[PDB]
Amino acid sequence: IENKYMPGLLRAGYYDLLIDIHLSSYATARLMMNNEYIVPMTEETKSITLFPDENKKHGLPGIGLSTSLRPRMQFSSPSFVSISNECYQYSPEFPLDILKSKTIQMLTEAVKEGSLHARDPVGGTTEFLFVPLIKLFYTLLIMGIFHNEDLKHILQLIEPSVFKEAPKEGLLQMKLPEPVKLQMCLLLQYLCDCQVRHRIEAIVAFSDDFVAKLQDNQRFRYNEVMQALNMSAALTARKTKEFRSPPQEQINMLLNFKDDKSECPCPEEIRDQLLDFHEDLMTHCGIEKKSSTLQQLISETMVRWAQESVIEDPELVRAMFVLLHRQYDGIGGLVRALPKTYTINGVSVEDTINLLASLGQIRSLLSVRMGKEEEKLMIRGLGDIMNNKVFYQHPNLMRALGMHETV
Amino acid sequence: VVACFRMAPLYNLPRHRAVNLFLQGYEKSWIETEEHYFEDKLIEDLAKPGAEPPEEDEGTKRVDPLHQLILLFSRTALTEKCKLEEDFLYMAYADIMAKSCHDEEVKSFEEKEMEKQKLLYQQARLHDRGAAEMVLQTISASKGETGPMVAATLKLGIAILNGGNSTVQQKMLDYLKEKKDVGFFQSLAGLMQSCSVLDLNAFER
Repeated sequence: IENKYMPGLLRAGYYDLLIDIHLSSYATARLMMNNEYIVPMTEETKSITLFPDENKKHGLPGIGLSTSLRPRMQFSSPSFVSISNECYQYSPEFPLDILKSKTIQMLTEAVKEGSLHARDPVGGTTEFLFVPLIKLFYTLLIMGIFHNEDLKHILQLIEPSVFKEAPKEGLLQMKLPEPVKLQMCLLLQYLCDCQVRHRIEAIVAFSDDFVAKLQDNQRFRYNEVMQALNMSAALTARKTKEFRSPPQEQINMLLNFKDDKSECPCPEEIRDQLLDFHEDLMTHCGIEKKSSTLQQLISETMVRWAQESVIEDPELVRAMFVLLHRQYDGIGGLVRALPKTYTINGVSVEDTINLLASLGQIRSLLSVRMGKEEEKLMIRGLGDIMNNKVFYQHPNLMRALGMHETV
Repeated sequence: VVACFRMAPLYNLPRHRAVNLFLQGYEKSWIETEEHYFEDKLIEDLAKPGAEPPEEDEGTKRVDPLHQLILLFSRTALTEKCKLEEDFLYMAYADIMAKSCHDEEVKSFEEKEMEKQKLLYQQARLHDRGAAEMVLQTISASKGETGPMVAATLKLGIAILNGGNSTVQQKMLDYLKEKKDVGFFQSLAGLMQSCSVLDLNAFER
């Protein structure tokens, strides 16, 4: 990992071998489950907010309190002498803290060394110096071991000005090669995904109190209606039409206080709560002289790269324009994440995480050719999923997870 | 009377079920209805050459980012494939380009000439970079299969052809003549047979 005189091909091969042997399976599982949001109803979840403090400035992406259920880390011992398939399961153990410290030190040194544009890069070329190292960093960041101050330092390395807490240039403006630019685009997309997850969690947190007050006023209205029922039987039917409309219809009609038609029987304070939360969410999404935000930083960087050079690799162009469209269409992230957003009670967390692990196994064994041991794994996983009570209690979660499509 | 008991209001529902229902309702009712207009500024910033002569290129005019995007889409269309696979990037950016072009009480003649000039300039920003050939290539590669690919390509073609743009018409005709492309007309025919009509059986069902 650290020898500077290693040939570039061997350096790339070894950084690939490390990832494949030790830290690939969990990264793949978390990347597959990255687009699904199961947010438990905990006090930590309720504490989540769109903006950390009173002034409306975005915090650093990644850091914060995230309560979304994520795949669980469990690493088998490197002792392969035992022939047990149970211990052969999982990934071999590795000093994942020494690895994360060494990677940060490495990228810190590489930013300073490559900035001077030395004629002796590690591995012989800037590509060999950066592409495998950033890829190991990208895998570690995807796996999520980096937390708090480590993420803050690595974000300072990526870009000092934008992520500065409140003549050094970050990786984004370093005249990077095309393969390095592709990995940087991947990192930027992961940061955007983290921001979208934070947005979804804050929306779920707001739902906790907004729906409670909606239910309280909607039941007070029902009590008033039923006590006034004796006064007029004719008015009773049109008053109770809302109360006999399906719950989805009730939500849809109580949520029409947008615009000025105001057909909903929604109290003014309840209207104001969501009218303020929606404005705050749009401000966070950026819908409504330095960039100072990840969205503006990416929108400047992608266009700057495209204007600077004619990108030969089609995949780099595709990734850059996808990322730019993601920045310019932030509402699209919401319209694609919310339909895949589910909420569970605190008591069901263990059953949900067990079902998610079983689903992770079933979904990850799609990428392997079919066999006998895979047949046993499929049957056993399907059995566990059937036995889980969540499979019965929450069919909407099962449908949103795309489970029937996987089977 | 018995309806309210056969099916309960929201206050009887559990907290998590009501939370999920509210999430879905909020999404559908608010997030789509919230609309922001960015297409004009986006397609203009992408059209702007980023100080290329100031940059130490010492060569011919480099292609602008919009031109590179159009070339990427054109190459993807020209690449031989058994089926025109759906591309989310295409269905997004083609819509952005079409919105940028069509950009939409009595008007004076000077004003009307102004919107005509605006439409011509906005169509020039796209058909000066290969969009006219791109909208033909995508249709030809469609091979007469109805889908969102064609649904966006046709909209982009209409946007660039609004007002009967003679320059764009000439560009498409010249491209078709010089490439001798039969697939374009074959796909047009196939789309015509695949187009749907009224169905009494479906209506009755």
